[PDB]
Amino acid sequence: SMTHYDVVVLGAGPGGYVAAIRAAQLGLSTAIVEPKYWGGVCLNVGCIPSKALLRNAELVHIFTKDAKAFGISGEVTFDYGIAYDRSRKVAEGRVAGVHFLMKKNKITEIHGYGTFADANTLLVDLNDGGTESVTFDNAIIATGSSTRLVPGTSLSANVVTYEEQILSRELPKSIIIAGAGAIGMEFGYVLKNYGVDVTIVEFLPRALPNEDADVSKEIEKQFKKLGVTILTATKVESIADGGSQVTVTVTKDGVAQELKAEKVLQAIGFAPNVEGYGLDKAGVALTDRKAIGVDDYMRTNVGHIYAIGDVNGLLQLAHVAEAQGVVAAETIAGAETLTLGDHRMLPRATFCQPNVASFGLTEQQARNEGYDVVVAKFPFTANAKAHGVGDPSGFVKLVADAKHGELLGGHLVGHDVAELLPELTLAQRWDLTASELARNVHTHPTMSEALQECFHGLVGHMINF
Amino acid sequence: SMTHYDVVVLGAGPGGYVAAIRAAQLGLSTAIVEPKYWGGVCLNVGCIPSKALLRNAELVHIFTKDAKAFGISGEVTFDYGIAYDRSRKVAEGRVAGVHFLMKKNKITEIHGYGTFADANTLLVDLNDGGTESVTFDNAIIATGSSTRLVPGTSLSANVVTYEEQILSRELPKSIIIAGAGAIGMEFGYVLKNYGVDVTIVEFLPRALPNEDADVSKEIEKQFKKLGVTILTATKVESIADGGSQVTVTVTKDGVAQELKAEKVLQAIGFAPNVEGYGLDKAGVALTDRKAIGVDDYMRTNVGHIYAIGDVNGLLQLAHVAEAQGVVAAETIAGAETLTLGDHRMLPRATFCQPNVASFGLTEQQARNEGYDVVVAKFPFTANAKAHGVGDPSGFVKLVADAKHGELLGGHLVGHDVAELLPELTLAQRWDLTASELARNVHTHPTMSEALQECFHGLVGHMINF
Ligand SMILES: Cc1cc2nc3c(=O)[nH]c(=O)nc-3n(C[C@H](O)[C@H](O)[C@H](O)COP(=O)(O)OP(=O)(O)OC[C@H]3O[C@@H](n4cnc5c(N)ncnc54)[C@H](O)[C@@H]3O)c2cc1C
Ligand SMILES: Cc1cc2nc3c(=O)[nH]c(=O)nc-3n(C[C@H](O)[C@H](O)[C@H](O)COP(=O)(O)OP(=O)(O)OC[C@H]3O[C@@H](n4cnc5c(N)ncnc54)[C@H](O)[C@@H]3O)c2cc1C
Ligand SMILES: COc1ccc(NC(=O)CN(C)S(=O)(=O)c2cc(Br)cnc2N)cc1
Ligand SMILES: COc1ccc(NC(=O)CN(C)S(=O)(=O)c2cc(Br)cnc2N)cc1
Repeated sequence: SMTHYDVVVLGAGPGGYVAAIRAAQLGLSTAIVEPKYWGGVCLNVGCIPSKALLRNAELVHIFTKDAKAFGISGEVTFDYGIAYDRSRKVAEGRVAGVHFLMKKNKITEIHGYGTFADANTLLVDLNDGGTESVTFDNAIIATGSSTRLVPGTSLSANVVTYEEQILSRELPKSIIIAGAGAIGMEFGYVLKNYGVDVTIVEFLPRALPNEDADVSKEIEKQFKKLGVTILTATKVESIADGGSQVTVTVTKDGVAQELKAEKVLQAIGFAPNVEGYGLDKAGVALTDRKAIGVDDYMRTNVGHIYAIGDVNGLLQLAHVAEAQGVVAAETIAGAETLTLGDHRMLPRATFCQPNVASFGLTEQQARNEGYDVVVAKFPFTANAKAHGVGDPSGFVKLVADAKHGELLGGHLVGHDVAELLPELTLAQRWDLTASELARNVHTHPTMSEALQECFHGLVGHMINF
Repeated sequence: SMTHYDVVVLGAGPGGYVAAIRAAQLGLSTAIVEPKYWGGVCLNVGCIPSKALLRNAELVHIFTKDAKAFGISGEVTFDYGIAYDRSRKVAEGRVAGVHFLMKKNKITEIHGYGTFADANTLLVDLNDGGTESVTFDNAIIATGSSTRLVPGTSLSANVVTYEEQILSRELPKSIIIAGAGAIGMEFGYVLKNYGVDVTIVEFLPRALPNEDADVSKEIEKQFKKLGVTILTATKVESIADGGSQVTVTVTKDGVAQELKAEKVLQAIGFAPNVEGYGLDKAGVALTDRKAIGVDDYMRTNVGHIYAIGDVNGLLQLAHVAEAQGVVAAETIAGAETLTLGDHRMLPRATFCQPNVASFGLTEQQARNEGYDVVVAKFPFTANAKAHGVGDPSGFVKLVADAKHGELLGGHLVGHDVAELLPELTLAQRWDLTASELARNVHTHPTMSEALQECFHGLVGHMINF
């Protein structure tokens, strides 16, 4: 078969399927090509099921640590197999949801793997073995990324990516997680709570090393108290799968040590999917770090080909991929659009308990860049609902420029603080300062009141602390 | 014993103690008079302990009724006695915090009950037995409110207000609650989850009658499945306490009906405390509904006397009282401030599960007032986080004026949606439109994403529904 579309989308993750919806809304005939995962990594083996598992693990944590406090009597047991099953039900529901949205928007689904032949044509190897050719006026590449392996190591039966681990109904006795980013922590949290022995190795001197140092310290303390072992400033040298166990050679301070465990999880980063589908034929240029290069409108060096989501390596998160997809489709149609701006300002979160949530500049980053830095910090031990909820740990930390009280960054750790970010990002985007923000009344009692107190701290004096 | 202060606050609830802090920060020498409740109703027997109890009740529901879904096994029971005990610790902890804040801000605590003798003099019956006269330049009345009883009814052994009820360690077999406001629904939710059979009697034809109609219906549906009986359009006309049971005569037109239970809770509302402390001798005028009259700066008819919090009847919530206290103290100091404005725009929430949270106008209010009304509604069944957490019910409903996309109201029901209001009220308070709100990128996966979907809905079309 041969057909022509205004827009063809490569990949059906949050980037692609949203970009496709948006193009269809703006009146463009749209097709979307995907061989495996509708809803991409996020809906099938990423954000969606993992958040279901973390919820289960939180309930375990609540019991095994706070049963006495909440007046719980009983020997209560938690089957991981049921946590697993529920994670699959939840993923399956949303994937079906994607299909509903494609149909609602009259978007043509093409089930196969797509490869550029020219800058205007796409060769698709269909899953049933056949072929079809799609010619397009515009293409939106949303092919995502794949796991980056520790150099010189490989995958095997007991050395896995997020993908094999998140799909395991059965659980290992012990695991070593390479990398202490968002995904490494979240997996560490779920597995430990469910009885697995967990060791996490990070090369940089901090867990969650992109976060504010005050946040890294807080989350490390919580994990050590949970019983997870975190090795920082430590380099994975080699990984040996001996069947009955995995042997991980590790160096710190010029001292090699061996760590053993049943399994090893590789979670040190994600490399953009860029090879094997004809970017060269299309004339699309890569960056130094082998991501697809793009301007502020997600346009590649080829005027009519766009690149959105993890494949551009700018900030590998689903909400980013969604927003870039919307940018790309509006630019194609000629519709009114706004670029995302500096991606450092975009919000980010980790969903273990305590939650981690942030946007913009850390305290130290702000000082290093020449700002007149003001900082306000409010511990959740001074918040009424945090005590009411049983988790007074953590804090809200804002950093601003003193001249006008403009927000440069927000850094939160505590119970479900991921939900508290939008007031901040809204303020940052539309130039609302601490002084305007301090005049927004917050409902009592919520965790959100800690935001109000920080706003006050920036302009002068906190009340409740 | 004589003494003098620039400002004397009467009452130490949220309104009083925050007013005193803000006054201290502004250089004014400050005293605060309170005989029983430091932190007032809110911290001692109101918001704070009740939120702890609701947390406990939430966990009861999950560990019993949702046990199988979460793979929870074993025989498990919850002791309400421990839920009570924890609520008391949480309360005393916050009450302690109030004393520290007084001490930090150099506020003089007067322990006793104050009565006005004139417009500039206050007589205090001290708890230690003595007395002392206090003279002042500015007074801030923050004397709170008291439960209003169903007309022609009486408190007794088995007919209580929130105060006796929340301080009970043991539970009754049955209870009838008069009033389907926030306090009634919250006691309804706690007690039902702990196995009490609960009946709620509301005179108006809806539960939570001040919310949007869609919200009232949804929460009624939720309470029904919980096993709470709600009787709407129903007038309580007599309560007879037989010692071993209580007889409630009820009228759902045009017929009388008898309801029986071990206890009855009166929760139909609150009347400002304006009697027995010399308001007449200071020349402080009362409104029609017997609240203390005030202007937009909380000034009474006596220029140097202010009334904040529940005593002015404007909106009986803790965050409102705090906010008014700041306005009062700031106006007194000759400091910059901003009046709260139309109190309908202030946020409010009910903290059962699912939460109810709202601000501004209901849809039908906006239509009646001649707005060109746009309404966008997003259900949480289409939200990833909601499924992952195990509570996909409820929705987010926004209403706006079609001219510029200005928000008029927001109305949320669902898991912990109280935390989602800040973005919305900041937008309304600074005239940010739906178009600008739609560009604020929300972290995935969060309940907060439901907001972003609604913003897009107000602008044109939603993506994920
Ligand atoms: C365990 C885990 C947890 C995560 N949790 C979160 C979280 O909580 N919050 C968050 O924001 N992010 C989270 N992420 C990240 C998130 O998964 C990604 O940001 C997101 O999936 C990116 O969307 P995408 O469309 O850009 O790429 P993808 O989601 O990977 O979708 C890309 C798709 O393109 C397809 N494709 C590739 N090549 C071709 C081709 N030649 N032809 C056709 N199709 C092709 C692939 O099959 C794939 O389905 C998590 C990731 C993992 C691994
Ligand atoms: C069960 C329950 C749950 C609630 N939950 C919430 C909630 O979740 N969120 C929310 O926002 N609100 C909630 N409220 C309402 C909230 O408690 C009140 O709005 C708030 O306490 C008002 O603060 P206030 O300072 O204005 O008055 P108060 O809190 O009542 O404090 C007033 C104080 O003044 C003192 N006083 C009175 N007369 C004198 C005098 N002559 N001399 C000296 N002192 C005097 C009293 O002793 C009292 O301590 C709840 C109320 C109840 C009953
Ligand atoms: C009426 O039928 C339906 C079926 C499905 C939907 N919508 C969805 O399922 C919705 N997404 C698929 S989603 O998984 O929740 C999601 C994914 C991402 Br990435 C961002 N936001 C959402 N809401 C709406 C309506
Ligand atoms: C150093 O010791 C402390 C500990 C805690 C505090 N602050 C508090 O306890 C704080 N309030 C008493 S509170 O109950 O939480 C509260 C009540 C109201 Br009304 C609004 N906001 C808050 N935070 C101060 C000092």
